Amino acid sequence: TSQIRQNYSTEVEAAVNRLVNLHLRASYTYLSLGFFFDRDDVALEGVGHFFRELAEEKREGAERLLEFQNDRGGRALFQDVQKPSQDEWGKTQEAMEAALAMEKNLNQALLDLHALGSARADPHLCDFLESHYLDKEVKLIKKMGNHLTNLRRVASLGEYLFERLTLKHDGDIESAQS
Amino acid sequence: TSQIRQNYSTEVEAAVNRLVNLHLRASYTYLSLGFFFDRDDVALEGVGHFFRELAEEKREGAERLLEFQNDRGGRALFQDVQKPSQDEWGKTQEAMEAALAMEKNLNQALLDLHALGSARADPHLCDFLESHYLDKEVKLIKKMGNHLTNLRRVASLGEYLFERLTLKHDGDIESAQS
Amino acid sequence: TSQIRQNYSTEVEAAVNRLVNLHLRASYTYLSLGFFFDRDDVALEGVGHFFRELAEEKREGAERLLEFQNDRGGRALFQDVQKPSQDEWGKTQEAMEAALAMEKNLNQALLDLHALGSARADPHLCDFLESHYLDKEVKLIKKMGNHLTNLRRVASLGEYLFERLTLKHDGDIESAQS
Amino acid sequence: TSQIRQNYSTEVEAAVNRLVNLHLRASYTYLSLGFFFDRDDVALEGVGHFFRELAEEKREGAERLLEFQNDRGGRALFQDVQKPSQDEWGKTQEAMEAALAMEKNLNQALLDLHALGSARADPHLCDFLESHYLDKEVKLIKKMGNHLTNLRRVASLGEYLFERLTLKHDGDIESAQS
Ligand SMILES: [Fe+3]
Ligand SMILES: [Fe+3]
Ligand SMILES: [Fe+3]
Repeated sequence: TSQIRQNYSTEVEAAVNRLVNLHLRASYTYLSLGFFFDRDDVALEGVGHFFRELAEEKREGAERLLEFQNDRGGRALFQDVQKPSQDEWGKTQEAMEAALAMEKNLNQALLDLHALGSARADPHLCDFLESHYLDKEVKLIKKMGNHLTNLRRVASLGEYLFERLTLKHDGDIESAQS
Repeated sequence: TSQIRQNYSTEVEAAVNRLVNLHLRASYTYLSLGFFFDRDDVALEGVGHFFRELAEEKREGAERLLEFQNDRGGRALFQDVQKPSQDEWGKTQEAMEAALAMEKNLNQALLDLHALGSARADPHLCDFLESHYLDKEVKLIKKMGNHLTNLRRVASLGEYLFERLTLKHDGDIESAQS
Repeated sequence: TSQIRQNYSTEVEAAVNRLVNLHLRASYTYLSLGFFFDRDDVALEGVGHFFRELAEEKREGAERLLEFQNDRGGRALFQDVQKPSQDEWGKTQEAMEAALAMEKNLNQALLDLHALGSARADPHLCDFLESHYLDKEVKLIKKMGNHLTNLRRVASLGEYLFERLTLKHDGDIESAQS
Repeated sequence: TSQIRQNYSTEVEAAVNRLVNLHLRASYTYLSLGFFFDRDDVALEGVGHFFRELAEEKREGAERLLEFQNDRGGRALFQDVQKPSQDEWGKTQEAMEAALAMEKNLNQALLDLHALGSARADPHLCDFLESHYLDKEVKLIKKMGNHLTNLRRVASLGEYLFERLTLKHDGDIESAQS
């Protein structure tokens, strides 16, 4: 009924609303992780900052899907952001596997959205995804896999050394380009 | 027969030629609108400048489709640019609805071209469209819908106030980034 | 059991966890509002940006309470961020009253936390609140009351004029000091 | 009997004098620690510099309490700064636990002073503490807890690696902002 709504199926409009809730829940989990590794009894502040500046990006990916919902004339329907899966994540390895299994699951939702959009012949949606989400997500998953193998390589002196030499070293340059 | 022609169906080559004529006719209509709101008896110079810098962009979108026709090895076939629909557009609201119904119709042609190109498996054409036309067009339609609802909100002191506070305010920053 | 936990009652640690969920839910509501006033059929982009840069600040107030939970040695317990109350907010006036009734309710929670903290003789908590939350909140409520009376004064040409002359005028200077 | 003495109970004036002696004794202990880790047979110069620039801050906290004693019209009564508890501190871990148990004990004295000051309705004293001592102390204790868990994580190659990668890395930036 919107005046600007054109070639925007309701199945896509609803599949997008379930994708913003996924991004928000994924930003909530990363927020929980980033505030778990700054606890006094873990103190892996490099990992904490990594997950923190990851929640920033996930939430930004959520509001970029909402402004796309408005540009196409859809109606944003919010749902309850379900709480993270765990409150204790454990060693950084068992946490980065719970953060990679959440990306590979969030990336699967993006691929299903792109499959749905190509099924209803929505070129603008497929372009928007291809441009803003898919490549970022495969690069993030690649980075997490690198972190995971480096963590299995130093497997807890090795975990401290990893947080100091890899994660902190990149957190320093984030604060430089920021 | 062109030496560089590769994977460029004649159905796409002809559908593109009908799309440059559409862009040219749409730039002609915007040219008529931009010189209607600078008439002495309308004097909505903000609306005039808006439609003027819109005709610039539509024409640029036409010559970007022609240089794509050359890159792919097609032959540009020009047709008579049919004159605009009206010579009197009336109040700015009834003109911005005749300018939005022309975008949503020009955007439909782009989507049909992208559907045809995906039917003949022309990835370069779909990428070219997705990159240069589709997103620009949905953003322009969104902007026009915003203008339309703001015009219905002030519905003629309100029309003058709108031209002064929205359109002129953005024309000033166009002349800044220009 | 934490090594750094000192003079940090569990009643405060739990009352803080219910305050971060309040801040997150309040940032979720403001996110819903900021993406409701950029809808094509409302197009009060000034109000949209106001609520958007308000959700930023509410969420920042949430992660500043979480890092305080870590500094004092508490354990952050996340809960389901309940979805906003409405999906349609209506005119900007009826939305700014639902955004002020949410501040005066979020400010009441801060005052109850400060009363609890003073009951258990926690000076650091009362100082943290007094410094970072209370004054910001009374200033924000004052600003919202100003907006509300200015909206009742122009009571829909007046609503457009308000969004153009008050909210947009301050959004321009936000983007300047930002 | 002082002309400027107003709302400054003698119980607070005496409790402050016992707090400057505590700060001085704590700066004496940190001075002993900072000159123990530069011994030729320990040579953890990063830890040495950490405790050294910690004694600076503790002593500064002592003379900031003395100038507050003068501003309120009290009389500074000095006592014998009792010598540090140990002359051999051992491994850096067993020293950072003797330096954290001294902070959590110095922070307890500040909280007792703030409880006494609130008992005699001395708002200026509670504000002075809340502003200058309490938050600094909880942040320092948090930092020490981080150091302690990182030291237990690398638990003596790990101790050298810690001193090199954490403590020296921050000593370099101290000498930059200094
Ligand atoms: Fe593409
Ligand atoms: Fe107080
Ligand atoms: Fe205070």
